[PDB]
Amino acid sequence: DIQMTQSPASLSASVGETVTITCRASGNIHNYLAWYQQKQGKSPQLLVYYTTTLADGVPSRFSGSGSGTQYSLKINSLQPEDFGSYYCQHFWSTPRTFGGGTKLELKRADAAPTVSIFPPSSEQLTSGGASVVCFLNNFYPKDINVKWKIDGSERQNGVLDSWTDQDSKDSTYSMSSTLTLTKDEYERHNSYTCEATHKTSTSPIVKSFNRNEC
Amino acid sequence: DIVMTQSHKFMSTSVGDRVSITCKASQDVRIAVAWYQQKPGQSPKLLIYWASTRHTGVPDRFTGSGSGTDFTLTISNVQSEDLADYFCQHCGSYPFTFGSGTKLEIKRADAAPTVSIFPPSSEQLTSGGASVVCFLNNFYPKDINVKWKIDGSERQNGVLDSWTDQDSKDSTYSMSSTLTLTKDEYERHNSYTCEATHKTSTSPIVKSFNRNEC
Amino acid sequence: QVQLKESGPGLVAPSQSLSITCTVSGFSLTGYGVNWVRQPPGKGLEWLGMIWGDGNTDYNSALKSRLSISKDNSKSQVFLKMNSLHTDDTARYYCARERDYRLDYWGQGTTLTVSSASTTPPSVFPLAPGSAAQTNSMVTLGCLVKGYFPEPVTVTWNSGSLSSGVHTFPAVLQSDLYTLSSSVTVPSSPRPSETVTCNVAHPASSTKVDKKIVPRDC
Amino acid sequence: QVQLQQPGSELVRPGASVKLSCKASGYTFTNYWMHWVKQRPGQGLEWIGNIYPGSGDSNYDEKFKSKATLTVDTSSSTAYMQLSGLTSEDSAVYYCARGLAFYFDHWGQGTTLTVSSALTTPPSVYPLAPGCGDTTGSSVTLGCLVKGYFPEPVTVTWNSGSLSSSVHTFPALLQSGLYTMSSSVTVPSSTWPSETVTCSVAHPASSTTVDKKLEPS
Repeated sequence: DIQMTQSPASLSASVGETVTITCRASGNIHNYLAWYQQKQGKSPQLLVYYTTTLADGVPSRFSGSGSGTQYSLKINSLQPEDFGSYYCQHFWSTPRTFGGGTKLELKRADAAPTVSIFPPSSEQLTSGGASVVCFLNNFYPKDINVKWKIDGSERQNGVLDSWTDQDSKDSTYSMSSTLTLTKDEYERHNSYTCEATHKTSTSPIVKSFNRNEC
Repeated sequence: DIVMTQSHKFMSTSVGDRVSITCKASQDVRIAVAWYQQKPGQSPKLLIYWASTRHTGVPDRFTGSGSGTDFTLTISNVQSEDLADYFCQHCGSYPFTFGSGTKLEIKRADAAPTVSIFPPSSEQLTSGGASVVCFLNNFYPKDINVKWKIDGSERQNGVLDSWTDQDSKDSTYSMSSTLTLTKDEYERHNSYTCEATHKTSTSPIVKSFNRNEC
Repeated sequence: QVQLKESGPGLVAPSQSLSITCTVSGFSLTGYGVNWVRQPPGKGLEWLGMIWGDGNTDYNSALKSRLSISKDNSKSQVFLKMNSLHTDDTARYYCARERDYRLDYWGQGTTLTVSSASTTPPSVFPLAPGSAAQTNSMVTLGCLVKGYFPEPVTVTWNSGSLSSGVHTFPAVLQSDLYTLSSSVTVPSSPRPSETVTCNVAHPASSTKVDKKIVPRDC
Repeated sequence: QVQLQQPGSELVRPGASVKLSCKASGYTFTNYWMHWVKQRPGQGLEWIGNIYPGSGDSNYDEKFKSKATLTVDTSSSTAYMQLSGLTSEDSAVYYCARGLAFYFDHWGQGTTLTVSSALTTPPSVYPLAPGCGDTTGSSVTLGCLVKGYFPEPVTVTWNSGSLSSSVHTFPALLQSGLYTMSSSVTVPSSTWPSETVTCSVAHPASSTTVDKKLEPS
């Protein structure tokens, strides 16, 4: 089997930059190499084939080269659309092999989250559930901190966070935070708080709500 | 190395027939095979690639087939103008190897040669040589035999035979036989005969001259 | 026009067998090969095997013993059968058309979750603001899709007519149950005056929930 | 549109080098591999190597590793192959072809390279009229013996170009390190000798142009 080694595993680059992704084969693959771009849980898309040939409608800024066992893909003048993973694959013998992938993120100016705290809806209350949901949308960079404060007391349980891939348009990230309690545990308190700790500030972006108001 | 073998050097077909040139690869080469046409005194042209993908402008008389070790190029309704040489190419790995080539010979009715013997020119003799020429033109099939008898002596020495490629205009063959002697060799004789043997006659076609008849 | 569509069971218990069909359209399986590729969650692409135009098949060295590939040219089907599954076989499965040493058309893929856990429909709740909120130029609404299994779920706004400012967040797995949420941001001119609905579909359950984001009138 | 311009012939001496060229036109030179293929006199095809203009990656048949060197001139869209230490068995048609990495879809014309110690010599053309011992029918065959010339080629045209009336040119053959070739035109006896028949032989290599009007007896 010919093993493919892709490097680096990740890249961060600004619009206009040049990115070099490498792929090494453990045996000569005689120019039988393809490159794919993959956006968040969508089917991989063929970019380049037979080492150097661009697939129809792939822009000229993509450029593959190599021979033997050494191959490369360069993105000259990156565009926001270029985020995602890239994979190389040899087509020389069977088994075919994919390199491990490269996750490319576009850098952009820092931007602070816009937060929204949501009280549990009647429907859940009835079920005996109490999920407090907080959205921190459109922030860059990806690192953000969220403290959950129930009556000033910070919680470190029953909280679920989930991030978004980078946004195709403004290259931004978004996140959700869900604190789930049992209806009674919930009714047993009054100030519910979501406190965002993000690089763009020295003072937490706090959002709170009170159990008996609208 | 992969050896691409075209076992037949010639292929006889009639204008209007179907012809099929096979190419066999020394090992499984899946579909990495191409087919080129070389009309006499011109550069090869691409007909088929990836074993059966016809190229732009190749008339559909041409079709490619095969996966593995056995490839076939099939010309349907063989035109006269398909009279050319056909090579198979392997693309699986470097270096690319080619098949021996298969020349396509157009079938015609038999034709006996029109022979002509020519004495060494006055001008040539002045400068000491003696080339006696003999044209055996416009016959078919190409299997013809020639021998020079100088006063009963079959001289097969200093003889150059030069064969024409099948003509497009009438699918015949023509040839020249030259007996290059030095003026002294020539002067020491009178009977010069061009004896050609071809399936059209049981009789050797004999064209002769006698040094002194002038 | 060229289309590859895969179909499989979504959930299988470990130690069982899996059968996935790839139905192709717009091309004939005698001129192209179909490859099978799998993607474990958060991992890279892994080649499973292939079937060439001429019916010859090739398999991944490590799965050679559990895998079988075959097709039906007449029916436009390629089939993958994997025996003795493990949880590690959980991945999104794809079939892709190989046109002369390049995979040019890929299927959408089919998620396969290898587990003993069971199908549970999602519980959909609207995420509405509070009186405080209509003072800004835009409002963010949401949908909680709690306790469902297995993945995936499709969340849509106004039957797909609301695509701008929609953020759907990937599912998180708590205890054999998934929780997902999506937010949509709309101009305060529209909600509440105009209706905003969150359509949530869970295929594995024949669940098709629609929720109207109504103002918390309290 | 896609044009691959290669010079017609090259004459070099044993042990020397030559840098064959191929000027490309009608396509983005840097997006297609450039291949080099040899063809020995009435034989098979041999792939030497390929080069990707855009990056300079190249693949060679090891047989030619020390002999062929592929190079490119981005600025003029010209591909070059330099052959070193030519021996006689390096004489042939060298074609350039562009394509994808694996097959070639456009070929150049070819450069026929002669590797010889031979001296550029002009040809001696002798007319061949039916000799004494006559028996003229309705047709007559005339010829021109073209000999002792080097290097190849010669262009034999029959009478004012007009005479293509069954002309037959035979391939040239090396005899004693010099070429010899013949051409024959068959015409109606109602025209020669009553009208002139001249074969005109041209030898570019030495600028020589000869005219031979055919006379009876």
